[PDB]
Amino acid sequence: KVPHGEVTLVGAGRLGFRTALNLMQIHRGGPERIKVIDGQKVSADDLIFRLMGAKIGEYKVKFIESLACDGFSRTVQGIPEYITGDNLRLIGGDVVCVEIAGGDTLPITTEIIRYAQERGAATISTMGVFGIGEEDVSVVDIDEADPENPIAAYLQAEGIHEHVLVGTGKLIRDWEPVTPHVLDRVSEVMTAEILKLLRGA
Amino acid sequence: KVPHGEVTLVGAGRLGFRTALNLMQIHRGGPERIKVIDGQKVSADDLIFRLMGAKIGEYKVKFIESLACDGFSRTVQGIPEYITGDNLRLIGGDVVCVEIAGGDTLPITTEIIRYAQERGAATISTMGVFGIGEEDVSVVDIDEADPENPIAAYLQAEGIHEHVLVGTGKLIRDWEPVTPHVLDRVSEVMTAEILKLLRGA
Amino acid sequence: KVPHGEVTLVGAGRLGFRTALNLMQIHRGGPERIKVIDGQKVSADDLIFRLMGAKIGEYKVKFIESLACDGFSRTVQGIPEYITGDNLRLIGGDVVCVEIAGGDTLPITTEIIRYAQERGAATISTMGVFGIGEEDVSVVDIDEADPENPIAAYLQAEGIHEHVLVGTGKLIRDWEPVTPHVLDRVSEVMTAEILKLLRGA
Ligand SMILES: Nc1ncnc2c1ncn2[C@@H]1O[C@H](COP(=O)(O)OP(=O)(O)O)[C@@H](O)[C@H]1O
Repeated sequence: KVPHGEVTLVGAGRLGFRTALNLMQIHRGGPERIKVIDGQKVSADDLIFRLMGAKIGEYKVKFIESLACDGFSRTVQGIPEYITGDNLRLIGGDVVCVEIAGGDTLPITTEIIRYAQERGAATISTMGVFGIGEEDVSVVDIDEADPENPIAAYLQAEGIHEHVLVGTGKLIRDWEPVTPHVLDRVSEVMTAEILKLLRGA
Repeated sequence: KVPHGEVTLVGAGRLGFRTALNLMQIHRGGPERIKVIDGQKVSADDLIFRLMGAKIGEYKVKFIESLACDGFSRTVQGIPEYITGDNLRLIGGDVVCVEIAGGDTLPITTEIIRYAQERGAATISTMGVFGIGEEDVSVVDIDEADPENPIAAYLQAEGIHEHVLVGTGKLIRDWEPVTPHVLDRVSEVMTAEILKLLRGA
Repeated sequence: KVPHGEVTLVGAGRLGFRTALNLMQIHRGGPERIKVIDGQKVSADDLIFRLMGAKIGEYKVKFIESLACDGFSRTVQGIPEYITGDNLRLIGGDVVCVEIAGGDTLPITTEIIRYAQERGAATISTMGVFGIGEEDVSVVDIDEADPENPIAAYLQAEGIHEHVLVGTGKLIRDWEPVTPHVLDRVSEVMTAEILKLLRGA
């Protein structure tokens, strides 16, 4: 009942930072190592980062890493890089969780899922995270996901299997914006499903 | 999916500060301008402000405005005044949200609602925020409210219509105090309701 | 509608610090005095403490007490000791809540309940706080608790009555770790239960 295994978080924006902070606080278990990959820096509009003391201009994943000082008994590594089909070498570990909103990320998300699964990682990603507050956050394997959701339809057409999707099913093309309470709820459910997948071994 | 519209928050105490922080974190939507109006300063008992970096003696609205630096892509204006009949003219914009407490607040709430409706704003306020933690938070138009609630009964007797009320329906006369978990639930629901009224405009 | 009564929190680790912070934030009621008793210092791994500005090496109860400065409307008495049979007289107040961190806590929890009851205090403790996110948190009197849970069975074997238990039912021996969202939910429910037991104080 000690930390075991490695989780890679691809995306450390408003959702991925929340999931990083949830995973870093797990005790009596959880991952022994967390890798967080994103090449973006803290901007004025990253209020959740700034309220925790991040400075404008800092890489988001360096701010995160800094919360794990010398005596921390799990390792947290911030990798300040944007993932393209050619730096997939940074993808490995036991669970790979991709958290970037929108449809502009789906080709890379699909490349990361394939690369991770062929190295034996379990994979998880989102199916829409928009919403004003009380929207149901649901969890589904890709083969049971609703084909009317364009993210599930695309991953199905790309032949993805054995892949967990989490979210509200509301997308950038729906009316709702992105709100902090919905991202807290998605991050809490993401964290639970990551732990279930880390139990796998 | 960009910020649009103006919301005025009257009251920036334990509840209104949480609503302001929720709206300031909305992406891909939410208001373009937030005006927060309260005369009071941070005191030692305002622990939620102190835990987020506020200094005792700072006006509550100046602390909130200070989170919106020059690069922030919405405008947040802190007005360090209590609303009275003399400066009702500070109330403007598309949605006015009243979250005040302390002494006799129903008469000025009624005045703010009458004036904001004259100016064409949509209006929302609270119908009791007391509770020890798991009390249901409900949302009603005033003329559909549960007639046992004494805030709705007062505003109905003052001829208020077309007004949204959110709360637990526990009030100062009930035995329960004000707890932080109930305030977070109230502020999440108020935020979602504000977004619905901003759309409607 | 002012603070009244005394709550003693035995344990100020990841769960007891959240319960202290909830009780410290209550407005228009709650306890007038909170006695927090723990002998432990903040370590690198106490991220929730460090994120709120605690320094490594500080006593957890003294960091907590430092939030209740001279202007604060309640007193917090941070007692930097562990409870043993030799210093049970430190337990006092109207409500005593045991949330002791580290495991192996049931013999001393039984002693604390017997002595608190002699003093006329109401008592509450946990029945398992492990969980990955959405586990039901339940509240039960010890004579109605399920004796298949080993904590309930032990305390029933030690002849404990008139004592509330709160938790998820998942223990150190189940697979699930301790996650921050489950500790938030357990502390929110414990805070509500403490305020019900405080009624009349
Ligand atoms: N007429 C008014 N105009 C603006 N703000 C007001 C007025 N009357 C009260 N308030 C503000 O309402 C806020 C209530 O905050 P608080 O006491 O923390 O209670 P709550 O937890 O209900 O929000 C205070 O900051 C107070 O200054």
